[PDB]
Amino acid sequence: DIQMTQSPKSMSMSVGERVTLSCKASENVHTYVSWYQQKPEQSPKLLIYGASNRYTGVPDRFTGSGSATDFTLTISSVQAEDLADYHCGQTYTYPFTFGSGTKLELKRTVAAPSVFIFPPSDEQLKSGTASVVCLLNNFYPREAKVQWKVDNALQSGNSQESVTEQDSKDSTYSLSSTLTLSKADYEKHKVYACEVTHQGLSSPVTKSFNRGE
Amino acid sequence: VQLKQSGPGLVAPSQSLSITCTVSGFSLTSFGVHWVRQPPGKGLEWLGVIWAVGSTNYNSALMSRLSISKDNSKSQVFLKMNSLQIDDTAMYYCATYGNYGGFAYWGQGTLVTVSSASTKGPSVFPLAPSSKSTSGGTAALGCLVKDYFPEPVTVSWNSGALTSGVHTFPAVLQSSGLYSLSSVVTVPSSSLGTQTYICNVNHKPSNTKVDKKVEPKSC
Ligand SMILES: CC(=O)N[C@H]1[C@H]([C@H](O)[C@H](O)CO)O[C@@](O[C@H]2[C@@H](O)[C@@H](CO)O[C@@H](O[C@H]3[C@H](O)[C@@H](O)[C@H](SCC(=N)NCCCC[C@H](NC(C)=O)C(N)=O)O[C@@H]3CO)[C@@H]2O)(C(=O)O)C[C@@H]1O
Repeated sequence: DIQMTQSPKSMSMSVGERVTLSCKASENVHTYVSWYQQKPEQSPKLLIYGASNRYTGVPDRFTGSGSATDFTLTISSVQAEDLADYHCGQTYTYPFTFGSGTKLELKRTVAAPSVFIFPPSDEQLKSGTASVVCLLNNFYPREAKVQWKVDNALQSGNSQESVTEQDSKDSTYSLSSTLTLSKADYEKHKVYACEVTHQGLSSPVTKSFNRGE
Repeated sequence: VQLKQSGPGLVAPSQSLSITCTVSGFSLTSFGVHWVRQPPGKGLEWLGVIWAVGSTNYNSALMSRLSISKDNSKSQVFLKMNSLQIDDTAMYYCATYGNYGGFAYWGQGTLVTVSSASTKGPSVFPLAPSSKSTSGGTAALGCLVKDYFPEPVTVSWNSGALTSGVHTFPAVLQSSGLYSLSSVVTVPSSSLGTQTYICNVNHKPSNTKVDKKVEPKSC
């Protein structure tokens, strides 16, 4: 019944820059506002409570301020470890509510992907299915296009991709694209290729194997 | 202070969930314990609380289906929810303010999936390193963890001793309705003949643990 709006929904900052996260309550919540840091694959951790109290063990670069309906989390000079989702919440009145979160992502120099390709294991083939995996390792920025070609036929609708959360120690991403075929279809073709388009590449790069080897 | 939760699992719609939160380092007769959940790709949602004195307060949008209870002598708090819908799928946390004004202590989370599908343990296939997964003095290898339900799985390498260079990708739901993910690691290409690489897969919903040795590819 009290609504917390966080802005922006995502941002990208360079290391050492000042970060400002905003949270706006739909009604006066006085100072009953907390900020939480959630790193991937972890529980939220308390950073600030009572709008401005820094919680135990939190680095001094995190500061909370604000009151009534407008609240701010600042990171005085952001570090690569500070990559996370940041949540604000109010505990002024029932029901307690939270904002939708702000994703903090880091900026770095453009980094092209290393591209690797993996044919299906022989154990999987015996089961009747074939997964071919294309890996894009340690690149930046996040945007990349992967296209599969089978005996030069451009594929569509038979692949899925996943992208890691940004790495906290080099600020890069990795991406896996998986092409799935029946074993019968896999065995009807020779060349399996993935072609990668990325800001860090002159021209699209292709990685391929031939089953006939 | 510690809050430890029971494990992830699957429940059918219209059925009911039950989660246990076991607390240590404080007493339930002195601190209230809350439950908060995070639905997929959404923010946190406060569910309710059982105070030290034993009274409860609930999120009014859900209170008809929610119950929070505790056993002081056993240091356990219980969340129960019935008439479940698909959109009750979420990471469920217990938490406490302790002595503070916000959620200062959190459990590790319990992933509850609401679905009519059955639990299925994963198939684990090697992503064998080859001339095709080598870039100079760096080779990549991995394991494909395929056809499991529900989330989550944990993937480690060499029982967890190997963490540098490891990327475990978020799972994707396949058109079959099962999940699939990969986990990869980059190693020195000269290490492929001298170092053992084993991926360890744990799927607690099916109480499955699998280890796959990943060897370089043959001819
Ligand atoms: C170590 C210790 O001191 N233990 C205490 C614990 C402990 O402090 C907590 O568990 C936190 O860890 O608290 C005990 O007391 C509880 C208990 O008394 C329950 C009963 O319901 O209430 C708990 O207090 C909460 C209030 O119920 C809740 O209303 C507030 S909301 C924040 C707020 N201060 N808002 C002010 C105005 C509210 C809006 C208002 N509307 C109205 C007035 O209707 C308006 N003007 O619009 O949060 C309180 C907690 O922060 C209380 O803590 C316990 O757990 O039993 C006692 C134990 O000794």
